[PDB]
Amino acid sequence: NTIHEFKKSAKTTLIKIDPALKIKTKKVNTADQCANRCTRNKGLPFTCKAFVFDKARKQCLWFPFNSMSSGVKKEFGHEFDLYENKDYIRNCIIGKGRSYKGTVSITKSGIKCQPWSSMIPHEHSFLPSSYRGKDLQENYCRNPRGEEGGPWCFTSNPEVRYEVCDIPQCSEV
Amino acid sequence: TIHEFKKSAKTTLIKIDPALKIKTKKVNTADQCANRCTRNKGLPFTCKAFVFDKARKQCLWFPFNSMSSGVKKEFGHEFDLYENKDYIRNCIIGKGRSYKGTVSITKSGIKCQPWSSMIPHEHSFLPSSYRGKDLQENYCRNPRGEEGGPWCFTSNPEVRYEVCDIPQCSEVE
Ligand SMILES: O=S(=O)(O)CCN1CCN(CCS(=O)(=O)O)CC1
Repeated sequence: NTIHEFKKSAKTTLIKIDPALKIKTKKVNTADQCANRCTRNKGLPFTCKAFVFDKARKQCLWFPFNSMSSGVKKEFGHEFDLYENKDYIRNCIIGKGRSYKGTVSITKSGIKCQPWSSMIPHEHSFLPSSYRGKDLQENYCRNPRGEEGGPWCFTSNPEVRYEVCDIPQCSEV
Repeated sequence: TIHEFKKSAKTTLIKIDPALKIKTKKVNTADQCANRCTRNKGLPFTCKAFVFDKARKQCLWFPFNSMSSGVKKEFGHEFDLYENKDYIRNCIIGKGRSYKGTVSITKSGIKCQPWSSMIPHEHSFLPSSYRGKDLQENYCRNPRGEEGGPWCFTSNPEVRYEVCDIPQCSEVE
């Protein structure tokens, strides 16, 4: 059961503008079944980078792309959950990590990040709705304003309002 | 939980900068170290790797891994090193000579053949012949820095070798 290993985006599927891109689909019972097949990459004629479970039609849709790939866009739908393979979500930072979309959620000193959508312990104005494009989801380390310190988060320790996270640069010689 | 880690058998790490934090604890199994590192519970840093001492049943948790500047990868028969996949670069620089991630599927979805196996395909890309290149398991690798990036011998007898689909670090914003 590998489903917990993916980055989940609720109420979301992906559509390919480029008709060339390939998809595979199958009627299934549960989302973990899609996860298993993606992780194993069994019986797919491509590298699985993401999948969607359609809870209304009970289908898996496996993709050789994710939400950040060229030629694909997100689509809203209550019936869909998107699961993106973390092996295809860049896990290092470019520049100050404005564009970081990885799932690290602990600060440099080991403190669990507070969720962006929560005002507890720390009341703040970094609401996801104020920062579209910046992926202020769950409690992920992010740098929505492109500040010199790199990705950071509000902290679950009431005594520490915010702290930077310790995410490595992709390339710095 | 232990599967979220890349395992290097018979290996440990040693710091050269004595300001790097470490935490140790006598435990029962390596699985218990993985759990504590995943939960990041009671560690005053971001856990990026751990070593299990099988002879002492001790966990050593680290805020570094083998690619961190100033740590020494060392042989030791009683040690196994486990590195958190979130901290092993999952994109390629240049042609990907330095790629050390755990992707093991080709671009057309085929499971890689182990570098140690000669079945279905016989070859001279042995670990011993390529020290430092991490030709372990069936990981996509680029030991000679060839054009298409990391690749592998394929488990399909019809396809000797094929590149994998590891993204360039420059592919996304
Ligand atoms: O806490 S407040 O809501 O008042 C202000 C939010 N805030 C401004 C100061 N920084 C430093 C950037 S970084 O060093 O963390 O990258 C991010 C956190």
